[PDB]
Amino acid sequence: FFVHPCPGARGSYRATHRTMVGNIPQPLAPREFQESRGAQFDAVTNMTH
Amino acid sequence: MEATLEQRPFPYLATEANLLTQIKESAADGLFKSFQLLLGKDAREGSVRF
Amino acid sequence: ALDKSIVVNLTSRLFADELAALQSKIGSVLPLGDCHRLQNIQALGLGCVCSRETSPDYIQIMQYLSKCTLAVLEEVRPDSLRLTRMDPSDNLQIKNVYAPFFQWDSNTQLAVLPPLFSRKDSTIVLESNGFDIVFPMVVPQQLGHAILQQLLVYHIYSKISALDLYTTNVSFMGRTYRLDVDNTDPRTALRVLDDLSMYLCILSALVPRGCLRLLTALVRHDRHPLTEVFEGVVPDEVTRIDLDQLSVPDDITRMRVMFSYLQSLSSIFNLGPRLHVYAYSAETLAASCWYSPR
Amino acid sequence: ALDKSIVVNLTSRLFADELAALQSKIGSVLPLGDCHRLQNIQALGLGCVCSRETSPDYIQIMQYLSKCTLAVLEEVRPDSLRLTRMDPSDNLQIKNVYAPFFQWDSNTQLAVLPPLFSRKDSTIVLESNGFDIVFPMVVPQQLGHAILQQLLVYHIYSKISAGAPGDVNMAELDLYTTNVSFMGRTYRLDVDNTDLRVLDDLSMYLCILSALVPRGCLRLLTALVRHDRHPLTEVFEGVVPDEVTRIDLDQLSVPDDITRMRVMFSYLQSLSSIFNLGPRLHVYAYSAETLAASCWYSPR
Amino acid sequence: EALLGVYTNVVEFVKFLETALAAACVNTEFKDLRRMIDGKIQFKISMPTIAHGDGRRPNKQRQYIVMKACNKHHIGAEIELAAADIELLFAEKETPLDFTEYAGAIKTITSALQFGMDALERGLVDTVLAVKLRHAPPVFILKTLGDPVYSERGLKKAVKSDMVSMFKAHLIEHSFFLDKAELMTRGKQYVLTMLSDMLAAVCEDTVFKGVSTYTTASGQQVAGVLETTDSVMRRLMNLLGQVESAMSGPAAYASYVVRGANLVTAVSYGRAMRNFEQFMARIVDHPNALPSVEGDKAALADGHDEIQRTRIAASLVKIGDKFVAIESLQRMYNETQFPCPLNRRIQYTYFFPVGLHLPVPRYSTSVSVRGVESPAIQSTETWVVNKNNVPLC
Amino acid sequence: PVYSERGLKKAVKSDMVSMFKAHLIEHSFFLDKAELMTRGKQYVLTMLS
Amino acid sequence: QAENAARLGRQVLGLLPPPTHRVSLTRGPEFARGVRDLLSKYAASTRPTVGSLHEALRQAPFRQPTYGDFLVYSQTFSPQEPLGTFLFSFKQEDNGSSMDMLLTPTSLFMLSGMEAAKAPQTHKVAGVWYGSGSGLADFIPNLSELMDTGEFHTLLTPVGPMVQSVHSTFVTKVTSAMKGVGLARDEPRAHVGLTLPCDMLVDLDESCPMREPAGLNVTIYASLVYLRVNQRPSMALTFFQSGKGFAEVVAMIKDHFTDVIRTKYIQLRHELYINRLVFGAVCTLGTVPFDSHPVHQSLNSLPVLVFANFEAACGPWTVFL
Amino acid sequence: THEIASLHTALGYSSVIAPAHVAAITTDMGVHCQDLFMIFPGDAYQDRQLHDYIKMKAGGYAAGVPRCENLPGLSHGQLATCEIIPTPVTSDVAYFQTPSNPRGRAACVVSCDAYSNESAERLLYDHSIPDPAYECRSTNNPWASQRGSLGDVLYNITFRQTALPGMYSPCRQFFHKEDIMRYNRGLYTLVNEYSARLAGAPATSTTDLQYVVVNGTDVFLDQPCHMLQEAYPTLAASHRVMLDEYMSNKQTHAPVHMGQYLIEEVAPMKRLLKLGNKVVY
Repeated sequence: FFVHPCPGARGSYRATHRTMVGNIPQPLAPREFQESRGAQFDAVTNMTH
Repeated sequence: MEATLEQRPFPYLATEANLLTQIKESAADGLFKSFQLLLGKDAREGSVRF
Repeated sequence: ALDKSIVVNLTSRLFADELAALQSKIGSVLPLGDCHRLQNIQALGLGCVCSRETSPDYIQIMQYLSKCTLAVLEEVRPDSLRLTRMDPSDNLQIKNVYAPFFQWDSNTQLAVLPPLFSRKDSTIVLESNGFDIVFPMVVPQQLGHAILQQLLVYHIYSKISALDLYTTNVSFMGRTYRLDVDNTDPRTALRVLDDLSMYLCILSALVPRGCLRLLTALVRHDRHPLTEVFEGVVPDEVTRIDLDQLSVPDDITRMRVMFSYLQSLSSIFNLGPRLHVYAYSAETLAASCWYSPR
Repeated sequence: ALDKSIVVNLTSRLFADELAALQSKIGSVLPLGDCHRLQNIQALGLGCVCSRETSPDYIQIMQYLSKCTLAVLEEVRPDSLRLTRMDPSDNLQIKNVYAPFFQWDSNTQLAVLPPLFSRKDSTIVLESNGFDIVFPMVVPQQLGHAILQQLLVYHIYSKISAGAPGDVNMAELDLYTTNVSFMGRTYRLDVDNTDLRVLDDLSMYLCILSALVPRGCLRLLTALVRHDRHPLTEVFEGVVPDEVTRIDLDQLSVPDDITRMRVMFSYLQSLSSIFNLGPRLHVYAYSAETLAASCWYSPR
Repeated sequence: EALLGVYTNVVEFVKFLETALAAACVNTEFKDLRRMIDGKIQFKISMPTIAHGDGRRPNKQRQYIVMKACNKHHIGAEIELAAADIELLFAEKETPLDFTEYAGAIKTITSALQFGMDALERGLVDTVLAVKLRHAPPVFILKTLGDPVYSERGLKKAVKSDMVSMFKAHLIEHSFFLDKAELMTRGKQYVLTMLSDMLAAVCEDTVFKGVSTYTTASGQQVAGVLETTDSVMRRLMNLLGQVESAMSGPAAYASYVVRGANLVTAVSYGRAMRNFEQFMARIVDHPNALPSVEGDKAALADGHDEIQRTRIAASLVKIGDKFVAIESLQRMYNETQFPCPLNRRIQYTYFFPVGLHLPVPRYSTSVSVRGVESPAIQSTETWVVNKNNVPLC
Repeated sequence: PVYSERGLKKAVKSDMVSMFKAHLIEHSFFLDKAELMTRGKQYVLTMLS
Repeated sequence: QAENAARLGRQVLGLLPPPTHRVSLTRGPEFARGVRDLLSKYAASTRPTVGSLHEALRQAPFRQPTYGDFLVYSQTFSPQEPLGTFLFSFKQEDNGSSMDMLLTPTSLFMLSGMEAAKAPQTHKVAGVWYGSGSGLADFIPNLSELMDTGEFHTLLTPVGPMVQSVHSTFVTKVTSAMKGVGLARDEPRAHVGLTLPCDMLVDLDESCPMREPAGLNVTIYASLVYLRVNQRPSMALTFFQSGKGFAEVVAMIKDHFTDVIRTKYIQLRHELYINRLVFGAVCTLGTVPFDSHPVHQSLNSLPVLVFANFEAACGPWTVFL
Repeated sequence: THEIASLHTALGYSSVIAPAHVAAITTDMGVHCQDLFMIFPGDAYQDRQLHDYIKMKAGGYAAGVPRCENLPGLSHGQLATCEIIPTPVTSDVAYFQTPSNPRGRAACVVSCDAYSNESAERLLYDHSIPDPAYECRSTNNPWASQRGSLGDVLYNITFRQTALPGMYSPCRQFFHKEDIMRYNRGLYTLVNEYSARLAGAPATSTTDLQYVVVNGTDVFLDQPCHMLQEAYPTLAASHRVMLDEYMSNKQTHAPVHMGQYLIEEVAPMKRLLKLGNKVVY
């Protein structure tokens, strides 16, 4: 979400959808969590580094 | 309290002097405020309640 | 339970002249204007709408007839008349007199009508009082409809002319009769003919194409009983409307609104009330019936 | 303190097969041309009008329906029936036995119609006296005006096929006409592959109207031209078709348009008289699993 | 083949006066609820105070005015009668077959008449027991308020939530106390302390407290009626005695007659008094006498001294010192395929998470698990034990 | 009568079915299970009554 | 309690329908001496003693209408009503088993969307009784479509007045009455009349002196007109009252909905839809003894008429145009 | 007809009801979720080419009693409903053992002053004030208790009655603004509403699913989660393990691991869990 006005008028409530998972901000998904999701992700489709 | 009319069934009393002159015209044209009509079947003792 | 009697006060003693025709119609039907036991003469006749000096029309008279209460005579005393009253649901004794004499039976079907053949016959005048008394005329509804059929004919053809074997004769099996039309008001018959364009032209719009094609299968090689009006000739109109190829569900919704408005044509071709007779004698001309405000 | 009881005596006893078909109902509706208390069987059906030898018709029933007196069964003894008279604005109990089975609803409106359906579904043939008794067709009014509606469409397009069958497809006919969609419910009637002929005279009428009726309005439009002529009827040039306004009254002579404009209005009344309804009874309360109703009669 | 009998069922008449509920009401016969609009009740509550010599503004005395009303109710019974009965009720009675048909059809209508009485006697029981639950707090909204120690102060923000964290101290532990009464070690002295908690916490205050309404044998005292089901009553007949099984109640009702000068204000004005003679002796006959207790009981008792006593049987048990009667209101409902109104149905909510995470310094308080240890795992499910004890993902 | 008088609907029938089991497992063989009870000789009398 | 069986035998055996007059032969000339209610004239003595006219008072005709018990979604029927309103039954499908929907005259204004330019009095009134319109249209999403083809009036079966209401928060019990004069449940020996809102009534008798006779009857009529506002379908209920017979009124109603017709048929001048040509119909509701007078009333404000001794003979819709 | 005038004589609570004997759990404590395709069928996606995919990949009345066609029988009692609130990944387990709200902020209104709109709103939907429960965090989430949040977008809505029967949703009990502000009054009046009255849209009884109730002539339910405005927790274990360690030893229970946890149930009723034959009270 964000708030902006028309030029010389009142403020509006206009929005976007955060598309990828990584556009969730850090205090909802910390860097230790998002790393621990990829390791679960790694052992399903079984990519070998 | 604004003390107004009531239709409760009193033991009414009637005088000697008549009243019935000009009444059909006068009560229809505001001779006295708060007048109550009687049209046939309504002319009876009202149902008491309390 | 109830009493159904209307005595009528009268302000002049009867002559032997005005007793004569009243004694003839000792049991008959006449409407009146009120609902009281006692009654003054200016309501008894129908002649508060069918007068002499006016030029009355019967549509207004018939429209007047559905308002009023209806009543049956009992006696003619010289002081004063005497009548009896017709409730919504009642069993009575009715006994017809009226002049072009038809015949009834059990399970017949009646309608109260204005005097439509002779104003001079049906209206006796009481010159001892001056106000005449006009009588209505009970007719079976097959002819009760058929006069109103013939009346709305006449006011059309008088105006476009602006003959009498055609325009003013109500036909019936056995006798062909003669109407009484010289001085009628054409304006309450104008209003009835006003509403007919509000049906007869609207029914012309949604004319079902399937029901049109049947006529070419009918009148072109197939003499039927009631189709002889066309006389074996197609009209020019049906040749012009049926260019389409038919379709079933299009003539469903057309045939719904066609079905709905024809339920409303009663509201312009009304009668007055009705009299469904359940018992009838021939040697007395007595009959019992039940009224219906309808 | 009035009384009403209509006993119908008989000549012959009923068979053990017929009485069970007459115990199948115990309360229904019979037209009954009577006011007496004892009566012979030649009136309690519709065989006085609708019988085998003469062909059946649909006005003469509907004439006889409003003319007649309705009545309700109470009991079938082997010797005799026992009907109950129907007073105007009475109150009694009604079950249905009618074919096919149109499910009721409480607080509805009923009309009384003739059976135009299958004869095995319609009537109960007596062999004890060799005389039919026929029941009227008790349908709610919206369904009754819709069950007539598409069957009357169905009979007209039949005659087109016998003249030239390349105009109506029967799959288009047996899909949009024999289907009733009311109360969210579907129904299916009898197509009658025996040959119908009850509703033919309406199709004799309403199609003979459809050349007379739109011919009829052009004379009425040029009739009473004034400045008294009613202001609503200016509007209805927009409704009348473009082709209708190109007709002369020239070719049809003045002595012939008399014979039109009497016969014009004559069908337009007698068709109103049957589309406006018959004798009726309103039903206020009802239960489905008993099929018993609660009525109040409304005459006409 | 053979008939071997027609067997009958005659319902025993349950009158409302001879139940065990009459101790929880005060019965007055009455004339016209179709006429009466309301019934006013005036409370005059004085309130003494303390003169104390602290440094404080003293307080004037007080006075309280409390308004009450009545409650309208309606009861409707619906007799059917068949028409063939109604005709030969007025039959001419001239044949020897009629005396098994006339007498066999009067038993359709007099059975249906006494049917109309028994639908009415439900309404005397049901519409009381409905309304006695319309004015019914639970336990936990009473006892925390039945402590005077908390309403000594005002009801300011401290005393409010101090109650709120005691409504839940009573909800979580002491609910369903008979279900806990088996699996506790003590048992019998847990129901007794739960119930005697309930009994003396009911602030009765009983305006008719002087009126000797319902005595037992030997002149003792009845202090109310607890009304339960039967599955609970059989648990209480074993834990508690039926020590006397004898009481005394009214043989009639209390009248309400508008004879005399009640009628004059009834017709001419709206209002109409109650015991207008007693109200007259306070004003014109012997006035200005100060209100005392010993002159109340000859007037506070409406007629409830003078109704003749009788013999009523029910269950009686000592609890503390207050005798309590126990009822069985299932015969009034389980005969007739109607629900019983005592068997209420408590619902709840259940809060529940799934799919979570924990912060950086993870740990393991654990007896023993060899299995899931790594931080690479992320659990994405939960498990609930069912009502019927099956864990579902 | 506490169970059935809602009418035997779809739910009430099968909640009885899970009481043909919690009474089957627990309260069966009421003589034999009441000889290894600490209370013992009262459990028989309550099962009888 | 032994005297309680008396009062349920007094008011019961004395309150029975009068039996059929059936008397056996062999007593003789007795069958006339039970006939009393046919006798209509009486011995008008010197002073009317009530002990001398009691038989002319004890006798009475047999008058009783019929009640119909309903069930209500407690939103459709507002928790207060003036006890003499008019009703319907909008029945569409057998949804549950004991399910029903009713319509007050104020509600059918709210379901419609017809404007205060046709009715500026009850528009302010019904806004507090119900929602902003969408509180009732949730039950029928077909109201955009049933109003197009004009099939709406086929589903309203009129009922008449009200008698008794047992109201709750969830289920509202409505005991209506057909055929009319129904005893109340508050007070015995009363007769619940009918009431209508003053905005919805339009009377037809008032004229210049200029003459029209009266009868025993005046017949309250109902109506409906499928008009169009904001290029959207929207009905138009009005009332009609006349003791003028059915012949005049269809010709008289077109003098009332006159200008509305000239507005609409400019819209379908440019396009043809055979489902649209229907316009509206007329019901029939019952009879009032003409020479009776409507007393005005007041609510919160709202003027409401009244009619005494209404009896409710219903009737269907006939499409006038 | 027969009409009774009943009266309340003394001004004391003289009628106490008490829940004593449990008889039959009916509503399964089941796992079945609630599907907004049957609560909001009036909406769909913009492209029907894709809305015809999701309903495939995910998923009336009879004799006056509601009855779903897609279950011809249950076994585990009345099949309950389960609901959906997106919640942050870093929410705290220590909130979840405690009887509290599904919201972020607690919501007990009785503590506020009487007849105040503003002083009662400041509990619910503010954030400068901390929680009345915690004080370091000021709300458990501004994704279910922010003034415009999804805890308000889903369930501020009063019950729209429909001819088709609606189904019950327990999250309305904790999210609806107008029903909670009815408890603004002093708590003696809050006794007298709790006995006779009834709130907005409670759940059914003797049905198949959890429908909305619309009859009132039979309902007996007195749920206290109206009044006290909290929601109790029951058992959960993000791996299978900790159920076993719950029932093996209760005293030396392990409540928290690195990735897994448990919530012990706290409820006014207490059952006997019976995996195998080990019995936890």
